[PDB]
Amino acid sequence: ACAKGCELCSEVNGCLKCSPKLFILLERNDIRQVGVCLPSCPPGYFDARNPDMNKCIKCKIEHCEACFSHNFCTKCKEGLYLHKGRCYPA
Amino acid sequence: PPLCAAPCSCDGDRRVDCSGKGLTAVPEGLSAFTQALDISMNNITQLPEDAFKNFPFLEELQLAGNDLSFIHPKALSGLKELKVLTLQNNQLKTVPSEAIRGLSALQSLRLDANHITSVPEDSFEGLVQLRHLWLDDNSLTEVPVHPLSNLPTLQALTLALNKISSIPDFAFTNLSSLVVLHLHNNKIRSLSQHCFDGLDNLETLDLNYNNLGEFPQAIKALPSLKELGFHSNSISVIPDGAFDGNPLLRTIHLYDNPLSFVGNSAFHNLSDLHSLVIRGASMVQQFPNLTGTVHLESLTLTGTKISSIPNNLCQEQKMLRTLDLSYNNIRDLPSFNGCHALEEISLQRNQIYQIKEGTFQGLISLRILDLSRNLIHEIHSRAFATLGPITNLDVSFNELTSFPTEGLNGLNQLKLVGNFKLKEALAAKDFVNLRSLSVPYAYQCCAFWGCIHCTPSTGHH
Ligand SMILES: *[C@@H]1O[C@H](CO)[C@@H](O[C@@H]2O[C@H](CO)[C@@H](O)[C@H](O)[C@H]2NC(C)=O)[C@H](O)[C@H]1NC(C)=O
Ligand SMILES: *[C@@H]1O[C@H](CO)[C@@H](O)[C@H](O)[C@H]1NC(C)=O
Repeated sequence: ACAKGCELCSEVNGCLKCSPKLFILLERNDIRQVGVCLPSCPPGYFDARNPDMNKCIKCKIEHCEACFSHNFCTKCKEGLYLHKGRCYPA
Repeated sequence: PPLCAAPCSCDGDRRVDCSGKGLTAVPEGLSAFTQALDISMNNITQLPEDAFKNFPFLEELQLAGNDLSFIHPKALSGLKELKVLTLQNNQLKTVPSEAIRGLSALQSLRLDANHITSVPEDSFEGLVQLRHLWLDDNSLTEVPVHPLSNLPTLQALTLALNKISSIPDFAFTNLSSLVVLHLHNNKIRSLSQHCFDGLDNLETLDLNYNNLGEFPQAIKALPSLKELGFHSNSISVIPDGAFDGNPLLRTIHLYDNPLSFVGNSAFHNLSDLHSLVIRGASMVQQFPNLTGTVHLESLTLTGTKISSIPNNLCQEQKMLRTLDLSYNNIRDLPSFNGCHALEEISLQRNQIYQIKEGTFQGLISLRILDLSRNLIHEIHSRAFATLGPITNLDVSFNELTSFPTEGLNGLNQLKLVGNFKLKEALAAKDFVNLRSLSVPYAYQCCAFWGCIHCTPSTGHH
């Protein structure tokens, strides 16, 4: 019995493949990764419409809270200075 | 949990979450002090006039996923503090230019995934603060040039996943602040000489998945470019001068092109380039000129007619960690002394016939060295003496009759299969760290058996 929006699941790894219109996000706060399906990705991630499937890709920008893409930040952590998509101690 | 008008939840701190509740209208009974309102994933198909009349102080408005097909020209009236407006995954069909006209505080506008086929000429007027615009995953057939001229503050723009097929001169000329531009997954077959003029601040240009058949001269107008993608296109030549406009380029994605030729100086004068990986450029005859491009971490040139490596490769490259020059026509080898950071060297499938003592002297970080599928008949006895943590050595399918041991006792992996005239068997003592060995004949495993995976199997090669 798969969650809504999930085509294929496993008992332990959550969703393995989402409906093509949805985005898959991997959570691992954990013992392992657990796949979940979303219409749009939460902050800290960006919606990536990749050729293999729609994915929620994590923002890995130093000091960033939300991003537009892998190298452009839309919101810095509180108290940081946002300059041209990057976050700076200033 | 703070007491909140049903079916919404409030967090204190003026945020209201009313998403996924089946609403068909903006919720009521909420404080006018509300700063953020999430009403995504509902069933609001229409926004009427003054729909947000009791939300004058909203800074964030989320409308994604509502199948919204109509926004009244005055629905967003009074939202003078709105910074973020999300309308993705709706049914908008055309940019709601009239309705968003007064959002003078707006910084982020998401209009992706809305079956948008046309954007009116007046769109985005009044958006004097806009920083980020998403118009991806729609059905635009061209760049919306006049609408984008209204956005000199714009920093991030995606026109990806649309049906744009050509871009005219000066299409983005007013976007002076633009830092990142996504054009990937369109059908772009034509960029004119000056289509990017004015984007003097642009750092990232994504042109992946289009139908470019020639390298775009237009990027010469991008002095700030740091990252460039044109993978999965139809480009066959990267010519001399291709990046003369972009001295700051750190990253170039050029793979999945029918790339068959590159100009000898196409990659010179790129002091910040960290990787150059070109495979299959079958018409290249000479090793690229890399002067001024000496901070490559990785160099890969594969499938070419190159037969010679310049002596200065290792005197100039400062941080070269991996070198792959496999599948060329290389015969002689220069010295690799100087390449002190060099960890992986691939020279498979060339015409190397000998390894001299000096060939590999300076390599104190060398872990992996692949010399298989050459014509090596002689390796100097002290060829590996002055090595560091050499872990993996492949000299299979060559023409060895003997094989040196000095400096190789730290090997985990040794491949010697395919040297049909290689008669000597190895002593286990010279290789106490060996875990994986291939040899040309079964009797050469007897040390490592009773007569660590030692195998004489050709592997069918
Ligand atoms: C989502 O869409 C359908 C199709 O219109 C909705 O129909 C609405 O029905 C409710 C209750 O009768 C009305 O209040 C709406 O005004 C209707 N739409 C219109 C524009 O007439 C349906 O109710 C919605 N489903 C959910 C999940 O609530
Ligand atoms: C933007 O720049 C071009 C070229 O300088 C100019 O002709 C045009 O009027 C400008 N547009 C706006 C709205 O500033």
